[PDB]
Amino acid sequence: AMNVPFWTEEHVRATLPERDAESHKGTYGTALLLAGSDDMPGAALLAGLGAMRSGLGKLVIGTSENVIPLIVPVLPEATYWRDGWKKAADAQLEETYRAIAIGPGLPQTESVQQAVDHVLTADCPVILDAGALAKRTYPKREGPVILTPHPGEFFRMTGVPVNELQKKRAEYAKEWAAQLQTVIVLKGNQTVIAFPDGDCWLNPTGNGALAKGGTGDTLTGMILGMLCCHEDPKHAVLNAVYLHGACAELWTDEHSAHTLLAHELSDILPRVWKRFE
Amino acid sequence: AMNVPFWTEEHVRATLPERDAESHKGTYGTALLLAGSDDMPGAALLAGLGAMRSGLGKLVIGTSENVIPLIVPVLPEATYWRDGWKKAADAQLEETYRAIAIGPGLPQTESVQQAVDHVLTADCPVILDAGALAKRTYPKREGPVILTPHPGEFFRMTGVPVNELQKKRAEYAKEWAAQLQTVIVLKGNQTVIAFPDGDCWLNPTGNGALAKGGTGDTLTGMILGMLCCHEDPKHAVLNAVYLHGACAELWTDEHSAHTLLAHELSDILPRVWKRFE
Amino acid sequence: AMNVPFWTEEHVRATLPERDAESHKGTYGTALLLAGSDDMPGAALLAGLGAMRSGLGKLVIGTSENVIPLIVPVLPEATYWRDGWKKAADAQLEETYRAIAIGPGLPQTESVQQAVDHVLTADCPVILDAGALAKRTYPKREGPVILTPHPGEFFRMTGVPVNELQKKRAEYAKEWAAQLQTVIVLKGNQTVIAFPDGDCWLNPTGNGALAKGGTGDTLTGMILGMLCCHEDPKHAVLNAVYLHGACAELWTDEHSAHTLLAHELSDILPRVWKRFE
Amino acid sequence: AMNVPFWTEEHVRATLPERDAESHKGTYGTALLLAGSDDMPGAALLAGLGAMRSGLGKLVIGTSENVIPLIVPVLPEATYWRDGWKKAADAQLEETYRAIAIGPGLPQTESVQQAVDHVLTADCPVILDAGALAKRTYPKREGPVILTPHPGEFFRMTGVPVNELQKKRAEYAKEWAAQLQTVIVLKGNQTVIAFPDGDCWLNPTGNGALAKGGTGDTLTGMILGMLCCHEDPKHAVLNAVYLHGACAELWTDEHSAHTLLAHELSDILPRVWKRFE
Ligand SMILES: [Mg+2]
Ligand SMILES: [Mg+2]
Ligand SMILES: [Mg+2]
Ligand SMILES: [Mg+2]
Repeated sequence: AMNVPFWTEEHVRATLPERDAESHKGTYGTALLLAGSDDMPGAALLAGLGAMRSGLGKLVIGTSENVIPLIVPVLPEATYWRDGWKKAADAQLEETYRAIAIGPGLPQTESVQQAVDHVLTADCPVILDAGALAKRTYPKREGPVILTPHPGEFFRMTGVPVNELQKKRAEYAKEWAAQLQTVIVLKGNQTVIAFPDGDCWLNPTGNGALAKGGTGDTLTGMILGMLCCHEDPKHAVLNAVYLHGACAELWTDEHSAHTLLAHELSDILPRVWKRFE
Repeated sequence: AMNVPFWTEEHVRATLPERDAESHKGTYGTALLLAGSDDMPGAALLAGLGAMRSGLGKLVIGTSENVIPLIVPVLPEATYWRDGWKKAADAQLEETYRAIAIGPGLPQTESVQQAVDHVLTADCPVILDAGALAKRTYPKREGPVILTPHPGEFFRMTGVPVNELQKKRAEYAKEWAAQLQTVIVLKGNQTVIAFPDGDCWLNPTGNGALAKGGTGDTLTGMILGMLCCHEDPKHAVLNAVYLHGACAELWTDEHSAHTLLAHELSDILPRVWKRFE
Repeated sequence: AMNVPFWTEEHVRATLPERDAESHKGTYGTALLLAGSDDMPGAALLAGLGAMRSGLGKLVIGTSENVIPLIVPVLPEATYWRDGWKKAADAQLEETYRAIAIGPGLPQTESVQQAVDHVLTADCPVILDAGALAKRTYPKREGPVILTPHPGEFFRMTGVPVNELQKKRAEYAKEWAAQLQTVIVLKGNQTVIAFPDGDCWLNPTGNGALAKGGTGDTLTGMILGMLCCHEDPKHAVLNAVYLHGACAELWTDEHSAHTLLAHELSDILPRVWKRFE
Repeated sequence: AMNVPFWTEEHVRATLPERDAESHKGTYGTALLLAGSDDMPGAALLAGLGAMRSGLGKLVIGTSENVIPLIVPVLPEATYWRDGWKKAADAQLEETYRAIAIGPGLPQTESVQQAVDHVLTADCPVILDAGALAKRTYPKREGPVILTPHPGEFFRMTGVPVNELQKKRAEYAKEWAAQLQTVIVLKGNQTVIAFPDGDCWLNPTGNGALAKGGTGDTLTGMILGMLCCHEDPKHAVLNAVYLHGACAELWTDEHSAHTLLAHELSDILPRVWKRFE
């Protein structure tokens, strides 16, 4: 009813970055991923793979010590900050990162919020997902804050019940992005990308193959990596959400939508991204 | 001699569910898999992969603590109930599941039967396989109980010797499904699917590539996932058994039947399922 | 100079077994693999994959406790006898196996020889490889003993120096198979398969892609599995050696011979075996 | 400005080795890889895969004890020297190796330099990378020393700031290869391969897909393996750098350059190498 525009293929093609011959990994930046706990380990692998697939230069995974050995054989290109998400509860980060994500596979605790508060004093874009999503406010800072809730997490954040939210998704997402002064990626069919400056878009890609555990962890990583290779973080978010959906669409050409596993979205992205170049 | 009908391709096509665009993982439900022990760990990975491939929304694996790290790198989309199958011996489940499977890679012990008794107080379909199969009776409850014995396990359950069973497979399977008031999937060439209401079918798919360790663990998971995406649990069982066999048939087109590994059935299912859509 | 015949494609085609529809995993038997130590773990994975790919019904891997978790994610279809190769030093096996292999990734110790002595009291074919190969004699027993030395191991076994061996490979292999009353698979280009009854063949397949660590561990497993699905153990050995080589030849059609990894031979076998059916 | 020639396809084709039918793994030699620490484990897997893909006969990985289990499931063909890189700080090597690499995933410490000093008393080519790169001099010895710095590591080695280095890359690389009497592979677009005898080449292959963590670890392993199968170590270095780049070029034919993971370069090398045969 607000006639929110779709972020279309033309917009993706016009905004995806080049990876020029005169580049080194420093050009594409170091991301930090604060994810994975002994109790929810897989989220770190999913987000890690998403991030490294998505154009960053280096990835540091601040996961629980016992999760590290589960990532290495699948993603030997990542490096680690041992118990990083826990350590971040106690002190500001000393290292400079191009972008930070926090939350996948983390519990919904006060200590995770202390880590969030410390990460927000860095000067870079920050993504909050999953256990890092809470009812709270955000400090004025350098760099966007990007929240990636599903409708239940949106309810947790705002008190808008899911059954009311789903009637006016873009209207609520826009209202709350403005109130919180954060980007809100409100997941679902026609995911809403609402910006604090009032810009808002709908995502046209994806299908029900995505309605399964782990696909949002993969998306968080994709956003994290795209923030490292796009100069404009708005375009990084929009392109990540778009390409994530497009990977599910490629899957369903020859595979049943009931059968996708989230990690495969990362495996598909190389060929899908090429098509938009 | 009872002229039991085959569950044919036409029946599969008519009964497989859609995965609509307006869906979220909640629509497709959360399964619980109680499987894998330090001594038989692989069954949990096989059943877990089968289940997540088969249309569920979320999977919780209640496996032994030491088995968790063996699953994560292969199936990072699963989450865990640490020592769940052991914990279930002591108390009713507090969480609501769309469907439950118990037994793959579990020992044939009294404690496993205590877990079975507790799981049966939930209101959902329950599958019993492998170490959860015993000579016993079943309480009247909400939701079907689905037993998946090979002939040796059927003997354990009923006292019908294997050499007598194999002469009259459907007759015995039907008699015992009625007596126990459980679904019985009696494995073998022309697997029998006998329902407590007296309906009975034969499975027409599969071949000797399936006669190797682990393929039944994969089937248990497939049934578990299909119970989450079919409204009619009878159709979930029949389609799982059918599609499982059809994956072996696709394998033998270009691969020797001596060489299949069970996990590959899960890897094949995406393309096989698409063909029946 | 002895004009030893090649075991040709025609012989392979004529002797490979069917996997009929009326089969269960019991038909194809349970193999035991005693392999892998904390210090040489990979051999157990290589031999395990080879064996399960090669037509057995079930595989029990008696490996060191710390090696088990390294196998599971890659070969979840195997089951385990925890510290089996060590336990076998102390007592006769209580379980019946269709075939047994011992040695890959095991140290060349007296305790490994005690395990060999205990395994030889079983009534089944037994393969000795790697650390199980020693200068020794063999008891009269039911079932063939199959030794799989490379030339250096042959020297260890017999005192024939490698430089003399390599001049008269089939003559030495035949002489020693007769003296020991064991099958000897003497590895190398034109691997020699010498039988204690004086039959002897050369293998015509393979290439230098096989001249890299691990390819013999894969072969041991292939022999183990083929012993489970062939009625004639002589044919199992000959076909395993043949098909192993044929997998390397398929690799070199589109890949450099310098670049093969042994586990890939197992991955290739499904398609190669189909061609000989 | 020095008109440094490219090491071209013609030069690669003319210098790559055969793998003849009359070969055994001994012909192709045993490499030692001293890499991977609890804090940087992935480098050992990347370099290990690179090395085993690159024509060696055997690989021993002297990595930290806790890293071993992370390598095995992916590279079961490798064997181990438990805590080898640490042990090498204390004593000369007792075993003979065809080639040695040290440094990927190792900290920049004095103990790593003690290991380097001990490895240099062996008579074989030695590669120093990553944490093994330091400001130092090198003893006259049998066998080349090959340093593989990125520009920041070159600065660490020489005191030439990166912004000055990048203006005159070949001039600085040549000057320092001569001064140190080491081979210097100075990474970047148009990687420089400078020899202590004053020969110098530019690498013409590669693209920005390589500007991501781990691709240099993969290169170190590729050089290590190629040193084992080339008689001329100069040609081994040049061909490794060339083929490494060529793998990235093959990737970008159908995949976005933003999306490559380093381990995939190893997976691509089999087909790329075949093309140059
Ligand atoms: Mg989520
Ligand atoms: Mg079973
Ligand atoms: Mg051997
Ligand atoms: Mg480096």
